[PDB]
Amino acid sequence: TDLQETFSGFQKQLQSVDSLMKGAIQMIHSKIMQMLLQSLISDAHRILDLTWKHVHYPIFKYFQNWRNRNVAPNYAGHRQLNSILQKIFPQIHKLYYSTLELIFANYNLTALIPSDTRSKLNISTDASNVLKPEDSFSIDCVMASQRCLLYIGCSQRYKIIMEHLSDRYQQADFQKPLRYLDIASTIVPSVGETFLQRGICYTHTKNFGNAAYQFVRSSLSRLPSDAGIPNFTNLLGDPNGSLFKKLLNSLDDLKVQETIKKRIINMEIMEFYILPLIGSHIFPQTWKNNRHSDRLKHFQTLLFDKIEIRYIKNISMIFQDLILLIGSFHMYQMINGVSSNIRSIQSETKFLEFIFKFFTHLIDKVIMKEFKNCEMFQYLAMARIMMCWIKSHKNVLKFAHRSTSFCQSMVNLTNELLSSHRPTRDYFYEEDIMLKEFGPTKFTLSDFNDEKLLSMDNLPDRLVGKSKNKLTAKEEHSSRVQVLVYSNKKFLEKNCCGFKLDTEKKRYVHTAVK
Amino acid sequence: IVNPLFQLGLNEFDSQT
Repeated sequence: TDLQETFSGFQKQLQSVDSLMKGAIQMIHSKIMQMLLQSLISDAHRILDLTWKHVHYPIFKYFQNWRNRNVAPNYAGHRQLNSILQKIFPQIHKLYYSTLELIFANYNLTALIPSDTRSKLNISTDASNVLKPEDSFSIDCVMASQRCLLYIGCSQRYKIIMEHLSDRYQQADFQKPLRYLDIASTIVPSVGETFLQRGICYTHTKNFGNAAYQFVRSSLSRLPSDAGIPNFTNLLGDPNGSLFKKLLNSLDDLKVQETIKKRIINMEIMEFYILPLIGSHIFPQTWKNNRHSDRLKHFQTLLFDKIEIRYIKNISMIFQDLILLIGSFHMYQMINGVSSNIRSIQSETKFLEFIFKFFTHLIDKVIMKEFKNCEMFQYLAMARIMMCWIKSHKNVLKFAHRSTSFCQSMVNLTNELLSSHRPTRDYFYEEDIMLKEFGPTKFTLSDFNDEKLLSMDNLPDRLVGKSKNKLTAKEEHSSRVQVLVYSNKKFLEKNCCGFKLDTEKKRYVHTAVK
Repeated sequence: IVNPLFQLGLNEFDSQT
């Protein structure tokens, strides 16, 4: 309350504001650093949020508005405002990184945070200094750290944009803010805002599929961003959204490039062509009224063809497409509401049908051709993710149980696996780590019984794939095989499509009573 | 009431709950 009044005052002070501009910032930074000291020797992460909102964001916004005076050129404009920016930015960066260094200097976070985190932050190295994973204060410390990493990320993104001459950005231009954001996501994956800011980076490089995916992750994490759905909608649902208009331009560029079959083109088709398909289900009106509207069947056929023919070098993007799509079904429900009409039930059903069409295509043309592949985790990881999703939602389970194509596909896969009770393990796999706090799979992939992990040592490292007991790629593949056979058998137990275990063959066959 | 950190501690294919 009284704290809120103080930061509003910082904002108003800076709005009124060569040298005295830096002076004002220094004074405000000095007070904030002092609040943070009093907080750390529940206020901490709140102090940092009010800092971003009332002090830093309004500054960065002004540089944006001004930069956009340049592009609509102003050479004398670019370097001049880039000069005053470089007077201010090191202070902003210091406010957040000081807090990190402060935090890591007082307390041991190894009970809550991966051990190599200090290393990654170039932070150098008592019994009571070790924070227990359940105290309120321990949570406040980690959240404070996450905020520092988050706002360093945003600041870095803003700088890169100003430091750029054109609105053309190569892939690795945002490498530095992406690293900070990656670390922020790692230590508290529940926070949607980290994914949101990552997606904003990808909008600059025009990786709109990566952007959509990050926007979906930001809307569906256990603590989602409020800007998650607005940005998703700006990209896929708003005829007048700047992101949407850009998407259409990208689809233009791809249209004229479809004849080329360089990997880079196959990859971009898989990143982009799923977008209009998802768009048309969630935002049907928007995707009936544009220049690409009559190309919807084309997008799907080419997407599916690229997946069948070109999955080997592009499997990582196919994996992303799967999660985006699963997430998009819940985007659909949040955006279009609880189904009520006969028509709204059928629209929702049509989307689910398309989703399972994608599943069976993945299973039939990709995973079935790669279930022995011990080198790439993605093949069997995709099967785990489908099953974990399906077991998480009654409506989805019922659709899946009654889907003949999907049940047939799982029978074929399960039978191949059988030809190769509940499994356990000592650490998280790649796909586990990626989907931590993802809502549609209920925040953790629950096909394994990770019950005992909590009683094991080095738990934070275990939950980011690091342990003394790391298995070979082969062993990890074997572990996925077991959990898939187990989940698939549980799923098939009550399927409604006539599939049953032939107890002589010990394989699944199709049956009927007559 | 709500802990933002990842907690490993808390259906398996039954249509009936």
